[PDB]
Amino acid sequence: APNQALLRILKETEFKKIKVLGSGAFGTVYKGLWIPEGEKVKIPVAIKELRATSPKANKEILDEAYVMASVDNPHVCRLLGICLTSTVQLITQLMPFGCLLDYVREHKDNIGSQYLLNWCVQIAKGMNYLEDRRLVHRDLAARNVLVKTPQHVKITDFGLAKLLGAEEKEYHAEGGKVPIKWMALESILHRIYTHQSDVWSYGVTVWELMTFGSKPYDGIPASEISSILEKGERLPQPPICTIDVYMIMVKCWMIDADSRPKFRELIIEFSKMARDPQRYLVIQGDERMHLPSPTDSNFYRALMDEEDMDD
Ligand SMILES: CCC(=O)Nc1cc(Nc2nccc(-c3cn(C)c4ccccc34)n2)c(OC)cc1N(C)CCN(C)C
Repeated sequence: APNQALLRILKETEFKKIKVLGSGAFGTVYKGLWIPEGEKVKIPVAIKELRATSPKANKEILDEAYVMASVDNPHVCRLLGICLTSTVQLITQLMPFGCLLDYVREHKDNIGSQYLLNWCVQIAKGMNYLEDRRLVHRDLAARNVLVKTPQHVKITDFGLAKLLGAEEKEYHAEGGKVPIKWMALESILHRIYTHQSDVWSYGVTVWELMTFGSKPYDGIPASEISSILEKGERLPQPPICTIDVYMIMVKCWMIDADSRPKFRELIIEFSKMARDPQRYLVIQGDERMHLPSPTDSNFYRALMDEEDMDD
């Protein structure tokens, strides 16, 4: 299975940085516009620039560019290209509403059952596509899901994503700092990562959204978590979730990895629930909340722009 994905190299004069969005260990990510020459289009883009220019930091962002260029799905983040300047720049589709964790935290009074179940469906679809590509995410969380519109979310952060060939089932890592509260038990004990460990992290992500962004195992540090899950203890039932949804989470948290649901079945179940949302999620004032949408907005002369329609 040859990977005939196309790596597009961008000129720095083809995109303009508008503002800074966030800086930290990764570098600094900018909100900007990509204007391919002569095409009369603009594309809202996120530009991650990574300064020191350490060789390992380069190697890692180019690995991320590889993985992001090898995926094409409506619920997986779009890689547009990279710029090979003094500091390597990573250009992706701009997600104007940010990460889903911050979104559910700062909009919890306006989020209904329909949006929650639809987010679960879309995330399950993106993960099922990643499983189709035999790709293991290893870092699925509400922080690693970005919001294009309140009606459309996409999986992101492929820094730990690992591809497998046709016959291979597991991934073994070593000495890498890991999000322990989202990991399956077999990944904590033996550093084994499969698509079913991604299902476990999917269950933790669903629990995150149903609790409107509460941190799992809030008071407990990492050390106890392993044995705590060996005792049979799991995350509690969120107050808004019927037993139908909490059962899905619990099945995602089974010790036997083959007993957990598959992402296609999660798509099916959350689809059934999404057609009658308030039968499965009880939210006070659910019945008329409004979440925003684009109003042809932002700062200047945006008469010729789009993003998921540039092919
Ligand atoms: C992480 C917090 C966040 O999401 N910031 C954010 C991001 C985007 N857009 C976007 N698109 C693609 C990638 C990224 C991105 C990828 N990485 C790895 C990042 C790291 C830091 C910051 C952004 C990114 N960000 C946005 O749209 C204009 C607005 C915001 N805010 C101002 C927040 C709003 N505040 C109320 C919550």
